[PDB]
Amino acid sequence: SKMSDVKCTSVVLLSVLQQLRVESSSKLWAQCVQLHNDILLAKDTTEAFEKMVSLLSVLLSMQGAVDINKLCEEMLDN
Amino acid sequence: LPYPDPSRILGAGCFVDDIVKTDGTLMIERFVSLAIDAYPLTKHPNQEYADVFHLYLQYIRKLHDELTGHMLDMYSVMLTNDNTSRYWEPEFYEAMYTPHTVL
Amino acid sequence: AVGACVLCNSQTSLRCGACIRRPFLCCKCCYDHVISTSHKLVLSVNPYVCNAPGCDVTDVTQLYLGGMSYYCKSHKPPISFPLCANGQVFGLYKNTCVGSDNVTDFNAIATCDWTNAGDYILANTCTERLKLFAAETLKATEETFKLSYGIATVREVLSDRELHLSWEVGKPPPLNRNYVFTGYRVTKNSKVQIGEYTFEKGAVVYRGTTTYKLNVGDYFVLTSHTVMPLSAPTLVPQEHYVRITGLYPTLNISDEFSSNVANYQKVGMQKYSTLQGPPGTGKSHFAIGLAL
Amino acid sequence: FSSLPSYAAFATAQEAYEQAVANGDSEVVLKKLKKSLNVAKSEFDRDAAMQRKLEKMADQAMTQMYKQARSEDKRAKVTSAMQTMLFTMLRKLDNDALNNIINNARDGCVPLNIIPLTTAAKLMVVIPDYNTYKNTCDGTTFTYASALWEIQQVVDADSKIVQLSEISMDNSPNLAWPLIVTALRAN
Amino acid sequence: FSSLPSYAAFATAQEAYEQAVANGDSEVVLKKLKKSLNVAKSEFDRDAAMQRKLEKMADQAMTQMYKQARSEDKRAKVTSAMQTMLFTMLRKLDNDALNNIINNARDGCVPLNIIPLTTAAKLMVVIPDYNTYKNTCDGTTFTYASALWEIQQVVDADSKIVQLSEISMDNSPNLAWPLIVTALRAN
RNA sequence: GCGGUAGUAGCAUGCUAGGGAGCAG
RNA sequence: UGACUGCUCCCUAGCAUGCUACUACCG
Ligand SMILES: [Zn+2]
Ligand SMILES: [Zn+2]
Ligand SMILES: [Zn+2]
Repeated sequence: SKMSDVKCTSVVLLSVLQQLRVESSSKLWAQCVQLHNDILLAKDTTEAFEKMVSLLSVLLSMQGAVDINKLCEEMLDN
Repeated sequence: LPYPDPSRILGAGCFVDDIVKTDGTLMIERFVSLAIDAYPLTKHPNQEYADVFHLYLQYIRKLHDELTGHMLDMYSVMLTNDNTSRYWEPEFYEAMYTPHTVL
Repeated sequence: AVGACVLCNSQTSLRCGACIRRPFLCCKCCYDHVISTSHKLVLSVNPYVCNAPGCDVTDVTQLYLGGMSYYCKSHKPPISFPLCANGQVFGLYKNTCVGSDNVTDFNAIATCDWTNAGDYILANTCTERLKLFAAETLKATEETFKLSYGIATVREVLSDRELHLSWEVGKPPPLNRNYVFTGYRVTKNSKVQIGEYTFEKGAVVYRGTTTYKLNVGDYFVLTSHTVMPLSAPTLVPQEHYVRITGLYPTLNISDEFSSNVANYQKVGMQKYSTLQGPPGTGKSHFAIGLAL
Repeated sequence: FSSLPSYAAFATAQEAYEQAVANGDSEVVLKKLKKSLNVAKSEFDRDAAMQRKLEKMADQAMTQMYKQARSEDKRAKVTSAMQTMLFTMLRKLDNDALNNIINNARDGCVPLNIIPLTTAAKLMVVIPDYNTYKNTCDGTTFTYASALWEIQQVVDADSKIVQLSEISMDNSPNLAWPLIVTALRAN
Repeated sequence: FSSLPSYAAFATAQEAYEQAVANGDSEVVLKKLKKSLNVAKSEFDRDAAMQRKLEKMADQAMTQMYKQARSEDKRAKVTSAMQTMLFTMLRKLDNDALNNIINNARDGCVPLNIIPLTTAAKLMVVIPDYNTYKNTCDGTTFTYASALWEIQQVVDADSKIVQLSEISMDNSPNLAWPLIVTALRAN
């Protein structure tokens, strides 16, 4: 339902973050792997929507890499 | 009859290793070898377990209508559905749990 | 690898193998380009070659497709059909094919040295995309022939302003240094930064554009990238715009020019324009005008 | 079927042996004609089975080809696709914290670290313009990721410690607006 | 089939029978018209069913012999790669400090675990945290395995050069911690 | 009238090899 | 970077057997 839609968006969020060569900083890849392994083992949709803000904020703090504007005006959340 | 854990057969079609099953038409043999393992769930008293087998038989047909319908709208090819219907019928899989071995 | 035969506007997946750019040809260009012009090679999602230990018969001539691969005549596992048959070449899109009435495009341009007058004049009577491909083949022929030239090197460091250079022996060597030579250096086995050098005079006098540090054995040779495909025409049809609506004109107007408001209104009600301007014909100060 | 070169033998002989019983003849003539029908019938039920196998064989090689060509465009476009997948999936969740840090980081308010979940939880974002500051924070209170933080220090481009009283659609045009606001979580 | 030694009989028997059809043929010559291309045709088919078997046999040694060649060429490329190794890992034995323990040995046999421990020039220490660092590798020199080693480099997990002043008690939270110290032997 | 012999085409079984994929400890 | 075993489904190539029609000689 809602706990299975968060558990599949955190598999696509650590693949976008693994294709951007975030594996080359082993002080931040060690936190992203702990916020993704912890969401998958969660048993409440109120304590897995707050590790999805920490994990998503890693992608929005990486500047140029992902064009957020283009990707949001691409028939998606406006 | 032996039957698996439903979360193991369901979770084996959702999570894979790219080009594998991130496009089901390029490998429909993965889902015929996963519906053989899910067959004896049809006899379970729980009706939420017996649905895992009918969900796999309905997806193999979806992946076959697409394949034989994706090679007709981009390449004027017409595939014949003869000897393909056996994989969404519950008699190809029932024969794997009955004596008098074959093949 | 599903490109487009823009010799027909047909969407195909083949390409001429022993050809200049290896472009996309349909089942009706790659049918007649091979028989007359000796391009006995086609490239697909998998090359049309024999598939049996040692074979050296690679000619999509009478090759037969069987057993999930392309076999040959000489040794015959024939039990199949030839690749070229019934005015077509085998491949995807074997049904949705259009054809071309100008057969001798490759037959005329894929064999010549891309310098004859006839090729150019028939090019200037083609369409926009075929001529775009012709210009990409001119860049591609220049770059292909760019790796058939000589190489410079220095094996002995001498005092400044007096060096020696040998290029090559017994091969057909003039070059108006237009684009200058920046190769990269070598010391023992790896690459070493050298910079860019200019050879104009020339024991042999050497000038210096900038200070550098010569090493023993430094080579010089140019590597040029390949022009990528583009997706836009060159010219555009003539279509006058509705009005000058959608612009922000300014209250102030120049007065040293007596042909400024007229041309401003003209560009306001005109879409595309070309002229024949010599140096100093508006390129100097009119850009600032339209800017302000 | 038709159009096969060996088809004008199963037509003449088929028509002949046929009509032959109305007019009729000796048994010899009948046997002779049947021993021409079968002699030029095998030639048809052999050239229309080899074709029957080539016509289906052809439609298989030209299907592995369709697979080796879609599976090389499915792999060369991975990057462009998983970013579209993720944002198609992020809209459907319709969360409130997730739909705030996304809208905020589209106008400019991106963070500079990970969003911490603790109670001290220092944060650093970059407000680019006055309107984004006015909407987000008023006073010493800051709203972000559906949570409330308390501003502890404001810093302009180099090290210019802005006091909260001198950022007001006024003194504001006179600074380097990409600020670096530091805050701590609340409770 | 143009060189099979049974084409002459078949060709002649065809000509005799087939070509002589228009000419009036009695019921006695018809046997020659019939039982002359027959038998000859049977033999020809026999001469063609053996040729087809000889061809295939032949084209099963001109494929199994490319594979015996391929493998020997390969056997000579690995036989020359292990050789180029066992002669490059040998020019690296400081044969003054190694012939000094094979000599003090009773018979010349020594444990292998004491060869890098007593006859090596470089030491690599991998350190998890800061507490372990000050009890193992403090300062520019340290003693280990009854010797004295002097630090030469301190890279980290990312493989970026660290200096021996970034390693504090409180700067430690700011380093990729599996730290790799490379030291050289003294005296 | 029938049987045997040698080729040819067509349909299933078993076995031997190669290739891709699924599960289990 | 990708271990050792066992089972099993699908596709292609080759070998032998099993009921038929076609050939042709032979009875
Ligand atoms: Zn060509
Ligand atoms: Zn074409
Ligand atoms: Zn071959």
